[PDB]
Amino acid sequence: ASERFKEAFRRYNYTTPKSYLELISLYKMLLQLKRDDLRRSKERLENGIDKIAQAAAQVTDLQRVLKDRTARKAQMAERLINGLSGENTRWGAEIKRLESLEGRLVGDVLIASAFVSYAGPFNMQFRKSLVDEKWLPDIIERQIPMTQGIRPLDLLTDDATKAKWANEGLPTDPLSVENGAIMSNASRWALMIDPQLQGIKWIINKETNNGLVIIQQSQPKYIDQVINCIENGWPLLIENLPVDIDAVLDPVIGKMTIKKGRNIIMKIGDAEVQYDSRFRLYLQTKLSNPHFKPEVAAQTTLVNFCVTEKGLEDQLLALVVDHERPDLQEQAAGLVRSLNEYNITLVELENNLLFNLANATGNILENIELIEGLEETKRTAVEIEEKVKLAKQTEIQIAKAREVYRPVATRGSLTYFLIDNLNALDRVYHYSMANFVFVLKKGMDMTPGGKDESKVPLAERLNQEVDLDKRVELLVETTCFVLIGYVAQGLFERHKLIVATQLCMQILRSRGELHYAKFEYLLRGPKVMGADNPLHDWVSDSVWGSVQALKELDDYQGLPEDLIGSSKRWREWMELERPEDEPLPGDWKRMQEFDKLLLFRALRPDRLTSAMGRFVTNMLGAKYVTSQPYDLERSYQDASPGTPIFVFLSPGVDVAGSVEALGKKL
Amino acid sequence: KLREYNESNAVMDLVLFQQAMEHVTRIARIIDLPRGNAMLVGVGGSGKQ
Amino acid sequence: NQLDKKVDKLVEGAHPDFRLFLSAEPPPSLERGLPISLLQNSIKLTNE
Amino acid sequence: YQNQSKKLPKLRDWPAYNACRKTIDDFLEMLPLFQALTHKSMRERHWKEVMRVTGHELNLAEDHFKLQHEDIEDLTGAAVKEEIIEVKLNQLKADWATANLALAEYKNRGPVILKPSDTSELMEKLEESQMTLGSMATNRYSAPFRDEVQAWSIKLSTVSEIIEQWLMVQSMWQYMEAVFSGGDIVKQLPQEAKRFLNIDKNFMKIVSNALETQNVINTCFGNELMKNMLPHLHEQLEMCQKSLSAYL
Repeated sequence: ASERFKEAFRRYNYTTPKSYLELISLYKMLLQLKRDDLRRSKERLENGIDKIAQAAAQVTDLQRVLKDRTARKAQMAERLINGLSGENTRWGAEIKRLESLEGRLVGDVLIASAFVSYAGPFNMQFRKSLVDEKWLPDIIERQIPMTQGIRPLDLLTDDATKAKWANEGLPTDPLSVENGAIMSNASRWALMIDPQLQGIKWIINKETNNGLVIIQQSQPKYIDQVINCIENGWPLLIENLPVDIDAVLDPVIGKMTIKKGRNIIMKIGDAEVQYDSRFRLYLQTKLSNPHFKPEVAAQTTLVNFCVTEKGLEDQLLALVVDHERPDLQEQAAGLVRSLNEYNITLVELENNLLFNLANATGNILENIELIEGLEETKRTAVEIEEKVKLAKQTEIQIAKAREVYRPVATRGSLTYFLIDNLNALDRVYHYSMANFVFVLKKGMDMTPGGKDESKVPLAERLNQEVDLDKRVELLVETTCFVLIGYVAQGLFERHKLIVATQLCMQILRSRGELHYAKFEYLLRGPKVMGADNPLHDWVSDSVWGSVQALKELDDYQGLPEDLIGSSKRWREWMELERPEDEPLPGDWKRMQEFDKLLLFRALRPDRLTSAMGRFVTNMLGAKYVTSQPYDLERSYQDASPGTPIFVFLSPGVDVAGSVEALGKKL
Repeated sequence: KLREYNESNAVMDLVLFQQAMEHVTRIARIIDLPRGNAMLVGVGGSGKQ
Repeated sequence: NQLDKKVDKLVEGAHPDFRLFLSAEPPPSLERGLPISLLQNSIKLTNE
Repeated sequence: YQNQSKKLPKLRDWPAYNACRKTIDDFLEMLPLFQALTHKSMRERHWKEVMRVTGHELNLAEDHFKLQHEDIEDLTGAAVKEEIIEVKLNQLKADWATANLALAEYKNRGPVILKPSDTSELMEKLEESQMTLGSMATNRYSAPFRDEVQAWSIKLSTVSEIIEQWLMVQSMWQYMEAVFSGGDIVKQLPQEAKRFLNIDKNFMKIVSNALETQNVINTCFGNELMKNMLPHLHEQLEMCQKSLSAYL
């Protein structure tokens, strides 16, 4: 896996014994802990069994002795015995759950151990391919007892726990929740490759009030505040440790060498005298691609958090879903974190009936607090029953809405990934991902076709169709439209068509592709040695070679046939004639139906540029390179103060007086 | 005498697997050599120490 | 950094009638200049 | 049946004889239950049947006979139709998992080229099955299977069209191969002859991505045949032959 990864993605993993020993450590941890947990669960029902048995024996003694007052005695006896049964039922039932889990423990914890131990350094695809297609099959082969509908993601954390986590800023893709469970059970705590702040977000919203000592490797006091967190258990936050190479932290935080690992420490201690670490460290690497030595990487762990296409798609898809389906969202959110008291109520009223039993200790038809404590304990079962199924159907609606907005959100996400990589060119375009998503909310939310507001400076909006399908196929466009608009607010008309060209290219690459044959032609220079076949005002001598090269293309090889055929018009064309609506007559452009790009690339530059403009406007409306109206109020006070107002200045223009009047206008 | 190198310099642990002892025996040959540079070429983090 | 480091909280705590206005000629786009985080989070304008 | 078989010779007063009528009442609706427990009906459809036949006594996943035993017959008919379309899709998916190729070696250098196979078999096995798919689309009971039909139908159509375009490429590539086999075929336009090497290499790569891809669907979907180099080689085929005729 490391091999085909590294020779797929330049990021480098180095294996060691200490990893295999680490897996031993982690598995032994989890197995023994879960065994203790199930143990400390089991006692409850067990104990009450004995008193139930004794009380039932005593009442049966009553009836065997019996062979009007007796009738009422009997009625209390009936309700009592039925209640005692109905209680001890779920008692033994839960205990047998506990032992079934006990049986599955070995294999299930094996899968979870391997999963959460080494799934971190690889992509979702590698993670799935490794686990579900090698080791789960291998656990089928050797057949260690384990349940096969296994999600080890739901083996370090719970939907309530993850619900808080996402509420504390954990992103919604499987990647983020997986990594969150990972650091919730990390033991060499993994280096968190987060060049987008989102892991830092979940940490700071979730893991700060303990006293989050955030600090970087820039001082010798850094060791001393490590001792402070040792003496204080503080979460020390590292920000991009791999900005250097340093040689003191490995004893400090490395958990140096493992054989079977039953011996990890996470906090303050008593026999600890070296004072290396007595606190649970946090790290945040803002570098997307670190590198470390095989020795160096050997002593600590690593986990992915670089935003990808699907991850960003999922975050923003969740945003649009709960933005347009907030109701089932809040139903789910309330129930998932109210189930705690729902369960506590029934188990504790059961406990009250149990202590009513503890007060019996010698009377049954006379310790009648049992009947009272029995009835409510009975119908406290009703509380939890409908919650689970409503949760499941709500999750069904969530998956439904996920896929419904998946095309729309995927197009918008695509366009984001575009502008992300487009930021490689610098000052013509630099916005924040926050500013981005704000434009996104502008496109989905203030979408006067998402609402009924026809009284807007947005008539492209439906303005009358709040209906959700019109909203689908409107807001899908409104997002990307306001995107390219406010992007253009910092763009030059010199490059807006550059933007348009690759926008159309990547849109078709989403819904197909222009092949590396066609597209690599479109890039690499269009010329081979000249062809004397074009003669000679048909085609220029350099264009002779251009045509000759283009006569190899399966979409373009038929060219000299066309030359000999309509020699008249092709002589006409490259004799510097410029029709532009139908520059060349579409006869060959239906004899080719070419990809809108490659023909003039061999032939005609000016009509090529006009054709790029026309084609883009066909896809994207006429408004692409059409310049920005130099606003004063809206595109500035539509946004927040927290996004300050700045301007790029062309030579010989000032908005300072315009800023003043703008003030005086408002 | 496992404890005796389990009480030795900063370990880069490998407890007994066959190949390890075969390497160790090669070196135990090699150590009795002037300039006895047994250059244990391999990956760090594994067993050399 | 000596103004934006303040911005990152102050304009987020700013009284909601605060309109701060900045203006700069952009130097050459790879010659020595301005960090990105400056205009990642500010409103912009082109002029011709 | 054994229980009833001995009530046949007995006959006395009707208030006693009521057991005969109730016993025979059991059988008449037993056969719909016979079909209902034939696993061919998937239990969600049977679950709706429970919702309809007032068999709510079986809302539990456990269906004991005290709970197990007009509207029943028609729903069992729909379950039978379920079974029928299940059968219709079974051999299709199985046999098209068993898709396989046939590559007759060409004379020089023995490259195994697909010409016992691009015979009408690999197209018509797709096409008659596609008419079957269209029929079950017009059969009211492929409704779940309709989307398997969509995915398959698209795969089959693509594969057939790929076979067609590939065989045209192969045919004219053979012709130029049978023209540019070597030697004096190069003494006038090495321009054309230089591409012959790499395009023969391309034919070899296709021979490969048919050899390892021993499923017709996944040969057409095979490596680099989900890559439209076939049009490029097709243009190479068409371009050189007209110049050859010109020199002729």
